[PDB]
Amino acid sequence: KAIPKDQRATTPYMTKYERARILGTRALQISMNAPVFVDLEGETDPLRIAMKELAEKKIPLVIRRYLPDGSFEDWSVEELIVDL
Amino acid sequence: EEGPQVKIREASKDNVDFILSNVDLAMANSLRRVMIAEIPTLAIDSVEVETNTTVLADEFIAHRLGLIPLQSMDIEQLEYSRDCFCEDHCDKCSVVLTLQAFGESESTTNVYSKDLVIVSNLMGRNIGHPIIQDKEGNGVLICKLRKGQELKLTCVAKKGIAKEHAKWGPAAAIEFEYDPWNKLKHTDYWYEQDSAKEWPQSKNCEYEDPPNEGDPFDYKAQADTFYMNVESVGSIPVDQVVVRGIDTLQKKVASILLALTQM
Amino acid sequence: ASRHGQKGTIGITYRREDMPFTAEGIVPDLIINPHAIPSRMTVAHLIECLLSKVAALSGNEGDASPFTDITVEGISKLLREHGYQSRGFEVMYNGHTGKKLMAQIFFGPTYYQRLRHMVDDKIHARARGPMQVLTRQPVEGRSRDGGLRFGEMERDCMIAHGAASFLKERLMEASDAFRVHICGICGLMTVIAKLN
Amino acid sequence: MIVPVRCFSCGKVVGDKWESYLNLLQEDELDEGTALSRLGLKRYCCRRMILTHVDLIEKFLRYNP
Amino acid sequence: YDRKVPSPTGEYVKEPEWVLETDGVNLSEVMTVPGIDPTRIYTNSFIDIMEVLGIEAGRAALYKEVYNVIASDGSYVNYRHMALLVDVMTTQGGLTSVTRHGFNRSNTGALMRCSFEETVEILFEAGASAELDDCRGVSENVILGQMAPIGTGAFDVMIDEESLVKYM
Amino acid sequence: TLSHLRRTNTPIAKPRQLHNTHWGLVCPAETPEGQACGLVKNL
Amino acid sequence: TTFTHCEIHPSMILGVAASIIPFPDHNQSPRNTYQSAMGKQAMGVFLTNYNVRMDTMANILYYPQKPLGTTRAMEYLKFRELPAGQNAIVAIACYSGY
Amino acid sequence: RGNLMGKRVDFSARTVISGDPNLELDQVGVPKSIAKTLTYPEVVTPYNIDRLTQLVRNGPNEHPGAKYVIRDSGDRIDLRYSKRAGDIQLQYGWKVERHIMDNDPVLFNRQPSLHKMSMMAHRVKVIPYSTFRLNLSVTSPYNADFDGDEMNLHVPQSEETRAELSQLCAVPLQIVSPQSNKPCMGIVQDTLCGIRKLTLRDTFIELDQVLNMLYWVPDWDGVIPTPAIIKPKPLWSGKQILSVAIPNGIHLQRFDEGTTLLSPKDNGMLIIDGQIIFGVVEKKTVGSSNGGLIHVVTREKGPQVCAKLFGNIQKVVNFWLLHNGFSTGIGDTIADGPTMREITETIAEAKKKVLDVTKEAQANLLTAKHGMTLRESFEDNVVRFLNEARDKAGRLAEVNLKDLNNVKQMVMAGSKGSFINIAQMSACVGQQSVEGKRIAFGFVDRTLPHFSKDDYSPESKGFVENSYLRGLTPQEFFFHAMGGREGLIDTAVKTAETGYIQRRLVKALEDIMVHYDNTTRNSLGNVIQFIYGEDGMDAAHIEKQSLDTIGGSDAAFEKRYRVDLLNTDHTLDPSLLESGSEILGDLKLQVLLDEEYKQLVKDRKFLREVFVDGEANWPLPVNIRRIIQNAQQTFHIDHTKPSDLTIKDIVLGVKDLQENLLVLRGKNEIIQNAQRDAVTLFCCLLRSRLATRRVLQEYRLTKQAFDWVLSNIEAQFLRSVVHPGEMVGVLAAQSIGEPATQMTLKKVTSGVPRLKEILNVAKNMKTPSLTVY
Amino acid sequence: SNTLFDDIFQVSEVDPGRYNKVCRIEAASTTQDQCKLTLDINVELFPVAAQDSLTVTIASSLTRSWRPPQAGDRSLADDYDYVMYGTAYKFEEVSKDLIAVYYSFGGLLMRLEGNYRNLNNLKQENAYLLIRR
Amino acid sequence: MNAPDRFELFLLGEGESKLKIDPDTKAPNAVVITFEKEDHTLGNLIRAELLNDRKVLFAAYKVEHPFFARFKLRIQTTEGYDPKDALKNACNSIINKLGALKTNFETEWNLQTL
Ligand SMILES: [Mg+2]
Ligand SMILES: [Zn+2]
Ligand SMILES: [Zn+2]
Repeated sequence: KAIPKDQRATTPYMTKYERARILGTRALQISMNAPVFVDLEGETDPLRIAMKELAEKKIPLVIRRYLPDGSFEDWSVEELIVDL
Repeated sequence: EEGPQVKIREASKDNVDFILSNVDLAMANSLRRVMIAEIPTLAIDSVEVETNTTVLADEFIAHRLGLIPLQSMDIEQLEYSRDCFCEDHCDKCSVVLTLQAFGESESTTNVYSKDLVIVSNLMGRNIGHPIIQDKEGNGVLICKLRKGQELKLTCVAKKGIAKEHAKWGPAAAIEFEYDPWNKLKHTDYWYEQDSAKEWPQSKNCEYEDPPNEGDPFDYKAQADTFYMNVESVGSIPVDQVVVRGIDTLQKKVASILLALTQM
Repeated sequence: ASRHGQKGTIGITYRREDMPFTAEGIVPDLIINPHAIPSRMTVAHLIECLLSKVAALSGNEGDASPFTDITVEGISKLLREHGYQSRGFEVMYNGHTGKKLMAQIFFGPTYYQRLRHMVDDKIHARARGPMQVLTRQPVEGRSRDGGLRFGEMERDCMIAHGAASFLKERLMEASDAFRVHICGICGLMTVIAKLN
Repeated sequence: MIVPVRCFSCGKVVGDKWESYLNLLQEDELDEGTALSRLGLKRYCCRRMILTHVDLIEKFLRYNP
Repeated sequence: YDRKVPSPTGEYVKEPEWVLETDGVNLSEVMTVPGIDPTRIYTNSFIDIMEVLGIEAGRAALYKEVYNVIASDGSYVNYRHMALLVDVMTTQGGLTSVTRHGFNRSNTGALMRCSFEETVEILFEAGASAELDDCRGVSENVILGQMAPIGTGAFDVMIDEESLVKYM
Repeated sequence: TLSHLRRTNTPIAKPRQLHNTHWGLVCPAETPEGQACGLVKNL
Repeated sequence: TTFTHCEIHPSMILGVAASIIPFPDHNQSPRNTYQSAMGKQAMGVFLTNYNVRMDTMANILYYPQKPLGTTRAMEYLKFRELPAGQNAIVAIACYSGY
Repeated sequence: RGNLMGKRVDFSARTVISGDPNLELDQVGVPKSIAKTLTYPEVVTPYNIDRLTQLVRNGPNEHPGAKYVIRDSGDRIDLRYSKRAGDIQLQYGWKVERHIMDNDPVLFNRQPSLHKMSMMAHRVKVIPYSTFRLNLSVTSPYNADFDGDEMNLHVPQSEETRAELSQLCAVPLQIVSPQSNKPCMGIVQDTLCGIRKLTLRDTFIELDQVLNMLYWVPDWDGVIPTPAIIKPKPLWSGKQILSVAIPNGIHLQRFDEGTTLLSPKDNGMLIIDGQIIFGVVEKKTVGSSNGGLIHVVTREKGPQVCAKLFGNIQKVVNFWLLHNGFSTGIGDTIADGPTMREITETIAEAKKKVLDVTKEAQANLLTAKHGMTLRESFEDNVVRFLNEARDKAGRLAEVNLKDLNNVKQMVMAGSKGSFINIAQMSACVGQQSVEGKRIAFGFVDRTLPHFSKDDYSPESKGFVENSYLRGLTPQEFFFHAMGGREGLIDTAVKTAETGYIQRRLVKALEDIMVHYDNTTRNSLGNVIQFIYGEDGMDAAHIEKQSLDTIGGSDAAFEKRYRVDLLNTDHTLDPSLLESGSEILGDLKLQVLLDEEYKQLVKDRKFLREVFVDGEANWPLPVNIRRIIQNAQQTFHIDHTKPSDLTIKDIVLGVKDLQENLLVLRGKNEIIQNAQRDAVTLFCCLLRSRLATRRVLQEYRLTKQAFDWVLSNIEAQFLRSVVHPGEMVGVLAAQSIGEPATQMTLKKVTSGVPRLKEILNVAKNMKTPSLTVY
Repeated sequence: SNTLFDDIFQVSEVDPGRYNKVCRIEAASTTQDQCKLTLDINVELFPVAAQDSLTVTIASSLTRSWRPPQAGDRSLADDYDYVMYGTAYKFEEVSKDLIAVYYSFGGLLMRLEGNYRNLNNLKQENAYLLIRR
Repeated sequence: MNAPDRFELFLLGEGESKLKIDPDTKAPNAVVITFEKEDHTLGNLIRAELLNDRKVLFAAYKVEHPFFARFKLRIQTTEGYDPKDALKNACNSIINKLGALKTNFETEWNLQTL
């Protein structure tokens, strides 16, 4: 059904499952020769580069949050706060 | 003389009870261990079984042959296999012993270490000789056999030390003690009523002056005096098992200075 | 294992250099942890040591038979008649330094059985290999090169952990996994795919 | 099953002392504990070694080829 | 028994009291008797405590009882869990048992109840009354080799091509 | 080997237990853990 | 003063296994029940004609030793003839931590 | 069930496990044999190419190497054969099945699996010999011994797969278990036992060693701490250095029994800025306890930092106890001769306290207690006597055993064994029983045939007088059997039946998880809980705190929370508040001040309406007690000079605080209303601890301190919330079934057979009872 | 770079509660009948029996790794026979105008009582203790 | 099976030196010397002697894990005095002491009967 970027209702923060999966997912790509959006301070381990992209919040992904009834909310790694 | 001195007490061909005085504990032990594990010796390390009918299986005897102590006084002039340029061993790094037995006697024939035979050139030096201390003169019973049971071997002895295996070590045991009257309180005796009575006294109390109640606790007291007693197997005369000890240990402490140099 | 349900396995081997010794010279062959006593409450095992450490010196095959007229007190006397502390303990020096061990250790013989089931008869690894025929899943047993189990319970934990992908992975890419075709009409495997 | 050359724990040679000890039993008719001390085995470690070993070999020997 | 209570002064004090313990169970009547507090009366047979007092109260009992089964061993479990369970066993309507005769009959798709005690029997009567399965169940996906909607999969991840530009 | 020779089996009302009558005839401590425990006894 | 009969010895209530266990009258009742199942997972000399037996799988302990501590019950269990372990110089203490 | 719901799998190994006090907590020793067998598919990338070609060059036999290269053309190059073995040029895109290497995360586990924790991820550490070597403390979670236990290891495969292990399954994360809102790994055996000894005031350490010990803690800042004692010989206290392992910032107040900031018995426990100030360190301080050291470090410093702690602590202790030696032997089981005879009669005095009642009933002179046979009433006392004896017989040996007895020591540290054990070995065994009723009459009217019929005396119904030291008697022996034998039985029943319960429970709640809206639903959509746990908090972030507002006389309450700016004796003495003197009287403040109080007041009644018991200690998110403790020494607050908080500053921020403690976020009423609810309980605690008077008279917070204490609470709370994703259903199940396996077993159906009853919703319960007040 | 306390006390009693090497001590002051003392002490390197004349001192001087000997010829505020170093944890108010402070030297506790160290006793860890005769 | 070869307890393997000296940064003027194919025997010893040199502010050593023959020794000294040099002496000192003992022992042995 979708939901406006306003009227948004989820948690402003990133869930462990999310972050967990983002890094993974991102690694996977990086490990696949996808483009890396951060300067590698010399890093060479994908999941480690991923940890970097994720701290300069330079990961081009979007976490779609399905709700019990099907509608979803879309947040960007950008927005989502990362406490953990 | 200059520093750490000794006062040998009893002393035979197999033991060397003695007293090490004015040294650091570390040093006493350091030595002890050295004696136990790193003194180069000789012993069987390869058995080429040609024929055997005994009830002891091949590798069994094998193991035994290794344990059987061998002469090793000139050891210090028989290169370790790994260094001698010969493809897999030579008179210049190894000793060869043969073994043959047959059940001629209609009543159990014994195979003793004396039945070993040296077939490699000795080059004139005390080595590779099955050491005997048995009254009769046949030491260490290798194995028995019946009717027509045979046993043709061939061994090769090499250097090696108690690190690579004990069958090499010459030590076999070593007494060690100090502060017979707990003066540094290096312990806390466990009792039910009174330590003194329940916890036996050591023959080594005498050689050191008793307590003297009143006296406060001596704290600046360290550890002079140790009552060792290097025993021995025979591969080496109890003395060398103590000299070569102080020797090998010393060489090591050098190869650190030597390495500090090439660096 | 001893003879008191004291089953336990090796953790490491040491040599006389590193081994804790008793002035006499002697050193142990075994070194079981003190903790394995208080709750097992097997004192018999504890006693056998004393009885044996005695009949080891006297050479009089100690008797530890069931209910009899023997005592612990009755033995501590015999061991004392020999010079070593009446309870078994002895002074010992820490092999690395050679310093004394503040406390004493209950030292002395004990019979120990070497039960079968050794390690190199179980160590087992597999990364793909023989595959069953009916199922097409890894075969069973270390004997046939088989694979290990990831059953219900181990799943239930991954679900717990919330480890979605890893679950799918154990379940597919590392076991079954198969590519079939369907009809968008009648949801069956009917389809006759000539991938060519 | 044959005497154990050398003592486990301690290390001292002990493979010869079989017959010597075994004799101090039938002939010189003595009691274990003492026999040992005479053979030189003083500490229980290298003591228990003899006092226990059961010479099965003799039984083994008694078969045939 | 030992029952703590509000002293007039404010403190909480040990104001013990006598109480009767039964050995049979007929609530609906022992309740209507003179002399007792028909407000604090409690039977461990929640089955009963639910037919009389009412489900909601029942839950409170079912829980209370279960809690006592874990505390009698000196172990502690955080509410939430026994709570959740007690709840699952009660929402539906009355007392739904954690057994083949209960929670395994609910509107949950086939494939899921499949993985428990009646398997084929359950499958058969699925193609019979042409059931439809959502594949929202954990089990479901596991059987298909699909990433289930669980933690790591309670959502989707996408490449916002837009933000994939300001990044360079 | 001996032990195995003196063994007892018992198919399928509180058997598993250790009975008084079991004194002197069957061993009290020798029996298999869990499963068929107390169903197999040693004389 | 009625005793019709009297037990040869009490230790005869035990069975094969238990009769090897030392001081059994000094253990938590169960600790014996286990030991009455491990002595069956041990190694020794199951016969002496083994150098002539072609049985699938078998273990012989190089240097068997008749136990120091014993039981009169062993004499009939022919133990001192075919033991199943070794008298080892034990040391109950904490060391490396292994 | 056996093919789809569970399968045999590849990339898996199993062997025997053994302890190795030299591995970090989160590691695991993989034997080279296996590291060389197991493989990981890495994808050739400029980042590695080099490293990878090396492994490929190395081959499948050396260790750090590989054994399979695969190019785009979907073809396997078997490194062990192929005439091109050493040749090969890699290609970006190709993959290289290589060997498992140091630090490849893997899933380790021990069946039976019934915990999130029965399976955790470890750092792989390739080691020789053949056994998985795992750290000790991570033992209890897997619930394993080294008595020949085997464990399974699974190896990840996708770069994202690993991700899931290291980010959610790694051991350091499992430290605080939600199944019981407390840590779940601790310190045991040697490390524990030893950690106590090393602590004692009595225990002093000299230079030569202190130095080595320092060296062992790998994160030592190279600052040989200043000796406690310097006088003749510079010495160090155990406590002194074990504290080198304890990281800065930590804090800890204990208070056992006789504790007094000078704890003579050296009880309690107090650690400041991470330096042990006083109190023996044992099970209660460094074990898997509630307010434990671990419990803190974790929630405070980090999950990674706490994992590193086990390491340090262990190494230090272990190395010390390594030399300080330790052991146990029979002598520890024998107490003072007089204490023996004193017991022999304490038993015998208990035999006549029985005999008397035996005859006193053999005459029909006993009042039949209500609801019990004259018989049932006879036994009930008998047993109660013998046991009353058996226990105090022990309490004698338990006290006559010296602070040097090893066995006792182990009991104190709590590393092993308990009271009963001492008793049964040294004093008196006990009265054997079967089904409650002491050994029965199998033999017509008597126990054994060694007894004259109708002999009810204890020496027949099954009472063992001797101790395990003395040795049972034939009769005693047999009875103890029959009795012990009962255990071995049900144990093997409470194991089979437990397994089922545990399973159902799971299948019954799989589908349940917390959904993004913060509701708890299953696979249909059916709400089960409208807020996980009636509060939305992840069990993991919770501790026992105290709701001071509840307990305490109506009197004390006033003297503590009441503030009246219109009274010389009920106002804040200006010695506390900067603007104190200029407040006394101000009427517009007295209203805030009075609002505050008419609230703390409402809170009271409210709480007393919920927790009737009067019990004040409850599990809740955000540990405020400690949150302040830090604020304290973090701003070196001096208890002398005055604060600088406007009374508004306070009361008007505490309010603004509650405002940001959001659980649910909805934009309407029905939702933004459940909000206030799910919080309510918390705030009470909140308003309780941040009450004006308190805030200024007990913990002299400045504005800085306060504004900080506030920030922390809000965020530390927003952390304790529950993550929409958690598969709470399974969790809950396990959390219950799990401890339902550890159940190893005043006269009612209780325990496992009971729990079975309950779940089955059985109509005919053995015991039906019912309490009426 | 100062000193922070001076006085002499008398041991009312010495207590060994299952501590072979250390006994806690309580003594009184030979001046103000206010200053009482409670201090744990190593009765092995510095024996002490009931009723004696001990001299107590404090001060924070004569925090970077501690250097071994060498000082065999350097500074030495050691004109005593017992010198510990620990920290002070609490500053209690024993009613009235009485202020007491507790101390701990990694295991050895201490309690002081009086009222004139209002500006003498700091509140920092630094706090060497001393004893003579 | 996985059991290493016994002789890896004393024989250095391909490309390794008895010593490896890494400069400790944790504190100024101090070092971490890694001794290969060695152990307590020589470690503890060079540690004690090394503790006498009044110029040695710090000195301890440790076997990182029983499985491997090797150990780390950390030494700290007074500025203007390189520790490497300190190590030297402390060994010479150890040798010399031994040089005497080898002598003084034999002295007493020659004077013996048996
Ligand atoms: Mg087990
Ligand atoms: Zn050669
Ligand atoms: Zn020996």
